[PDB]
Amino acid sequence: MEHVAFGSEDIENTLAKMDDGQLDGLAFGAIQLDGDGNILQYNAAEGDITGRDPKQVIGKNFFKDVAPCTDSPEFYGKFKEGVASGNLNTMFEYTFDYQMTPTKVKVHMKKALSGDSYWVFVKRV
Ligand SMILES: *C(=O)/C=C\c1ccc(O)cc1
Repeated sequence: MEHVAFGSEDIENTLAKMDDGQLDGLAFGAIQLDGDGNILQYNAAEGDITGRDPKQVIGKNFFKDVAPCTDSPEFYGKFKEGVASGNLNTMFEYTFDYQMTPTKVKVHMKKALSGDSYWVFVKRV
């Protein structure tokens, strides 16, 4: 396992060194989005959480296609406020209920080290 803790204050530095193969080693789910909500990386442990297979969701829009539960002021609203501000660091609980058994999760959204990319981290609660 790659040793990184969910909610780590420097998680965006640690993950900056990580390819898709190492993202899959994470103890929690991890999705990289660009400013428009497009999935750039999506890890296996999120796959286990949501049941989505990863190679298939890369390049789809998270807010519009993949995850519609998140299209609301409480998820997507925050994400968009953050994109436009150029800074994002928020944690909250949420339920995923699209085409799946309702699963409660802790979400952490953080701006990445690189310019126009954002992390979504996810873990069971
Ligand atoms: C709720 O948002 C529904 C589904 C879903 C699918 C994949 C991921 O990563 C999160 C949520």
